[PDB]
Amino acid sequence: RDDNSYMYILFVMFLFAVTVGSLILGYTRSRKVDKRSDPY
Amino acid sequence: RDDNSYMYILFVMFLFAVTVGSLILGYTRSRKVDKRSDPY
Amino acid sequence: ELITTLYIGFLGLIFSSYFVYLAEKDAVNESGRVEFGSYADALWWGVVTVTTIGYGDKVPQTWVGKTIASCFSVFAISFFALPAGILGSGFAL
Amino acid sequence: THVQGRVYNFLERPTGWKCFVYHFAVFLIVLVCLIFSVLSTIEQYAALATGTLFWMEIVLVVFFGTEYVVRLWSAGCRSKYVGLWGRLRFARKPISIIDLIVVVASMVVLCVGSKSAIRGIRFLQILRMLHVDRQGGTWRLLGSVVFIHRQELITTLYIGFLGLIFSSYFVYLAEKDAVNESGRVEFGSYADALWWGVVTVTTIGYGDKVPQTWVGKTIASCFSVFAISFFALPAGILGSGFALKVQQKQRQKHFNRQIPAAASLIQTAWRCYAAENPLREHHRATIKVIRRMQYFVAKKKFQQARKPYDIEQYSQGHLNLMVRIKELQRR
Amino acid sequence: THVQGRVYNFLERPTGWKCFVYHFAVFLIVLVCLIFSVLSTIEQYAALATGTLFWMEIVLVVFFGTEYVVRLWSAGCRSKYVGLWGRLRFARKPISIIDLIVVVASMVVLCVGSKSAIRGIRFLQILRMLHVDRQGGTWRLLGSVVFIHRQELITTLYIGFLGLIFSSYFVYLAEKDAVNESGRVEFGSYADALWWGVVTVTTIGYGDKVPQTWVGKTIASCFSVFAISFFALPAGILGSGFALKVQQKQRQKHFNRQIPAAASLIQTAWRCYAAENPLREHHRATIKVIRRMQYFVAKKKFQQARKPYDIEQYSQGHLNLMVRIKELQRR
Amino acid sequence: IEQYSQGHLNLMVRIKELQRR
Amino acid sequence: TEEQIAEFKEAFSLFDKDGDGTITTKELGTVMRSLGQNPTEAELQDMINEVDADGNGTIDFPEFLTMMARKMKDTDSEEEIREAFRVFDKDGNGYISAAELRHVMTNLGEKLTDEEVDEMIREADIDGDGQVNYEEFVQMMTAK
Ligand SMILES: [Ca+2]
Ligand SMILES: [Ca+2]
Repeated sequence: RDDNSYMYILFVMFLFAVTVGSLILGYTRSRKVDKRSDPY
Repeated sequence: RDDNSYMYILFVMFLFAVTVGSLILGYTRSRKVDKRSDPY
Repeated sequence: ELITTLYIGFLGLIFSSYFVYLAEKDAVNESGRVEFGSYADALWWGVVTVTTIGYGDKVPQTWVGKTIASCFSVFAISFFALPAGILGSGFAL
Repeated sequence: THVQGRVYNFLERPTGWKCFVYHFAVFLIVLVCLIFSVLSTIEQYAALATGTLFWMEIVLVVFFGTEYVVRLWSAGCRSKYVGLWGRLRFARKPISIIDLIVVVASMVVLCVGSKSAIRGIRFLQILRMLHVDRQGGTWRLLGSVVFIHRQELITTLYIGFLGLIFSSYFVYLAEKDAVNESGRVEFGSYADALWWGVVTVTTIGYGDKVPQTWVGKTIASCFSVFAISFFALPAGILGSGFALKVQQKQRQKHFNRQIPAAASLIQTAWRCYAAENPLREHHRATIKVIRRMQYFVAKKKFQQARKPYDIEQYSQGHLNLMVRIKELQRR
Repeated sequence: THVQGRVYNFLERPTGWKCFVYHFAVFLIVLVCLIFSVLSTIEQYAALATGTLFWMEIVLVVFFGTEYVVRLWSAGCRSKYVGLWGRLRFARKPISIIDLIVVVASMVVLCVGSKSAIRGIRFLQILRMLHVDRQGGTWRLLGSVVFIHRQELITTLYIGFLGLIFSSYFVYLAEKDAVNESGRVEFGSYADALWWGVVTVTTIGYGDKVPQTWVGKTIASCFSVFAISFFALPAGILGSGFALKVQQKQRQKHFNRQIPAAASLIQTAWRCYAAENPLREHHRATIKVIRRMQYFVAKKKFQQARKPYDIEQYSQGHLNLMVRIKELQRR
Repeated sequence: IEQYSQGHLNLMVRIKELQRR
Repeated sequence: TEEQIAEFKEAFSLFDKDGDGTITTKELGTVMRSLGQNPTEAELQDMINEVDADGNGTIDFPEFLTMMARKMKDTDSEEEIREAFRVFDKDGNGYISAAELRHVMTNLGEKLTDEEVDEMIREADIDGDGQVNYEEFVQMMTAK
């Protein structure tokens, strides 16, 4: 019986959106994007 | 049948009280509580 | 580190194996018996699923309890699998 | 102030052999009052939980209702907050926000049940385990080891949750209409196939849902190996991270010991040189004894401040290097 | 060019507090449009997924069909590719090959269903999770940690798969003809005994197939211990490998900070010496103020470029060694 | 694993410049 | 030092365009812009953040005199400039060629003019070889 079965798809996509929402914040808050300027 | 079913709640709260009784002994036997006196 | 992770894991086991019992206090199996009858049944389940045994005698049937089992599964399987790595460094050192 | 500054060391951040007896034999009162509160739901041991347990709960909330006010009144011995308006930021400390919720909510539940009622006592009796572990010294470790290792944890949880979202959909496409050995269909919806994904990605393996069609068993095999690795990763990650932070506290805790014993030598050696000028003569005849006497005690304390290191054999990269510079320096 | 060079920083490799709001509240539109797309297969919540979900999908493919063309037109601000023929190698970037497949295939499926049809929307709605994580900064970590550790991974997968191929054949020879407690035969073929091998070598233990004959239980015991170790190995291997690569990026990211602050000191000290020769006199009376003024700012920046290291207590092998050479050097 | 000079960064140079004096 | 401690205070309050005892950090962003610099306000607030050790922003030389009373030539600021060469050193010895010194001079930090960086390595490459040694430069920076 699927009584509260929306809760599981509410939960797992939430815990995936959290682990994505710290991966886009981890590149928004990045400092520079210079590809080849490090060893020069 | 819950014949000796007090033993499980006797056991798990015992193994939680052990792991708490080494966390309060770990701060009772601490040496000092000076918050900001380390790098000065 | 051992006292820390056993305290966190046993706190997660004491807490989240009570919400399953509140979500599964009156619900029958596929074979006519009730799994989570008492708190001790739900705690046997907590120890069993916190150490990743998964016997299969007690699985939460209501769809509220499966979500709590998922959350507590990941977030306490990590803290109970910790001391293997800790003592593995400590024996080779 | 001495009638109040000692209580702040007796209740919060406590120290001394009787503070353990206070703050542990309160916890061994909460524990018995929880075991007896939760041996009532066994339906055969329920006779033990009589009304004296309820009155032992109301005297417990009587005890905590003045314990919180004692710790509130004994809070003004702090430089961070003073008086009465300052002490509100003492009640921002989340262990105190937890404690206030505990005492007032348990009091409110006990009032309405005395004029599903007894069920609310179980949650607000489980919550009193958390408030006797003072100082938050455990969660500060974990909340910093997770923050140091945010990159690898976010990476492996993203890869594991992507494998769980993807490959627990192919099983549902392979097992949408197939019955069990007992006449029911296991993978009825997507949520059943995802319950399966979480369960088999953390290696539980309950056994309620096993894929029956031979297409789904192959996908279960592939996703089993290639995501059990990425979900077993954070155990090793936090296992390194916990044993590397306590060794980073046993560096600075030894460096906090080294400094007052590297002060007690220089401040005493200047005293030992100041023998020229601090009947006023025979009083100076005695101080030359004590300025040479305590200097040797300070000398012993400084050599006991660096020679016991801690994992005390960490000179195994620089064995001869500490001497091979000094003997060169003497030439 | 300024009407196009800013869009390339707004869509790809984005930065700034509103780029998070753009690239996250697009992902929080894909997520709701997936949850509502997959709450339709529950057979009891299927009434929620009405045709407005389909039109919210066609306006979504309308949005992405111009999003891809905006990112294509804003690609000419790159030295790697220019114009129109050069921009084809921008479409070799596999996140863009994934995105093009997503937008065109979802458009094609929506066209034929508007003149198993709705089932294809689920896969091409799961695929839109991958294309909003830009830059591929997660897979570049894993594809290099696996490549650094190729030897140990190939070794333990070879040993574990050899133990699985070997010892899940002896179980089938020990259990080829034996019935369950319920009248069926578990290990009927080799594939059943191998499903068992993968399942018990990764410590799932579903419980559908347990060897019943007492010869097979011994082999299951032996192969259980001696291959559970070799399949639990890569968790620890990649756990070291992930925490060792982020520390190898926080070396070079600090070394990229040290160089312009080790340039701003020398280039300013030469300016501070060039006070002799850069009414033309009182204009030179003011520059001696500023060449001494900004030199101290550069001096503060250089000492802030080396003293904050990062795991900042890494001087614990060379505590006295950085000073014991310099005091020797002063003599 | 090519960044293993992170304990002896200045130590390979701080002996040689002393040796030149 | 007795001959410079008087006329320096005429240039000290010269940025405020008045007679007040003020270093005029708010007016320094106009004075340096009139000189031809025009910095941002973030670097302008960073100037008196470490230049003025008092902390206000405009001073009657407690540290504006101490900025003058810091010669930057003794052994307390002669090793810190010598460490700046050591970030660029490859294979020891202070190998730095004229091409590499021109590469690092015109590219990073606060860049010099080409008429400055072209003749900067001239007195440090008197032998004409591919090694502008740091000791030949800090000897020229010994009077800096
Ligand atoms: Ca002023
Ligand atoms: Ca001031």
